[PDB]
Amino acid sequence: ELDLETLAPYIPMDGEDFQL
Amino acid sequence: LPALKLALEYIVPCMNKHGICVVDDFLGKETGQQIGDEVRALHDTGKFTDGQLVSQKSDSSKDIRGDKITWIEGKEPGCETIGLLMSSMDDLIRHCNGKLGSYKINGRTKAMVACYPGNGTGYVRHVDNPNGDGRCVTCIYYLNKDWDAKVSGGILRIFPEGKAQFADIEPKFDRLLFFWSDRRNPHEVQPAYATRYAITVWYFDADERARAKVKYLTG
Ligand SMILES: O=C(O)CNC(=O)C(=O)O
Ligand SMILES: [Fe+3]
Repeated sequence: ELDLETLAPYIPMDGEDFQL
Repeated sequence: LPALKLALEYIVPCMNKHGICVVDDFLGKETGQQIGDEVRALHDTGKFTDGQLVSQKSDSSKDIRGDKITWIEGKEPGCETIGLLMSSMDDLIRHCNGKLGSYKINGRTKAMVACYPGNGTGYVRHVDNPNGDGRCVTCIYYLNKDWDAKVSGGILRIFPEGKAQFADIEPKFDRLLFFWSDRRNPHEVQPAYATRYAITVWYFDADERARAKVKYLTG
């Protein structure tokens, strides 16, 4: 089966996450 | 409708039962138009670049998603109404706390402002969060005045796992959409033949997002 991460929309994976 | 009533009487049951929840006329036409101008301004001033993938392999990102995007924190000058949208989304999510599955939502992305520039651009079938990157809720605000999907396409079709029907979401003006980001909701953006704008924020589950950061920082 395909790696679905190769189709998934990019998000910054460190130090850009807004805390609610 | 207060956030409390929208959240508890609609978003929560809807998300827990269907995993896809639409709120029409979210901010009203006046705020909707202002957001649409801010987005046009970004577009016009060349802020958008090719939408990217979590894992880039041999094919171009453009083979997968035909949109161009920018990321907005909400405090940039000329983006304040997008910031109000983001706060309004945030407010809704905060009023859902502890009742959206067993998620504990502590944070989110910046806003992804995305434009499919017509021309048959779309997004192939995908899952927003297939491998546990922390995203638990996808939240999209549409701002396309005069959108006629039978002519301009651009339907978001979602295929909720185990359901007798798929969900066709027209990218209609002032429409807010929530759906679970994980593999329950594979979805696609069907080809668009006019300029289609949407603003996406993804909400993070605290525990899953912590594990994702751990895997990534030691990946
Ligand atoms: O814009 C839409 O309706 C849906 N967009 C996406 O699925 C995405 O960018 O991940
Ligand atoms: Fe998506």
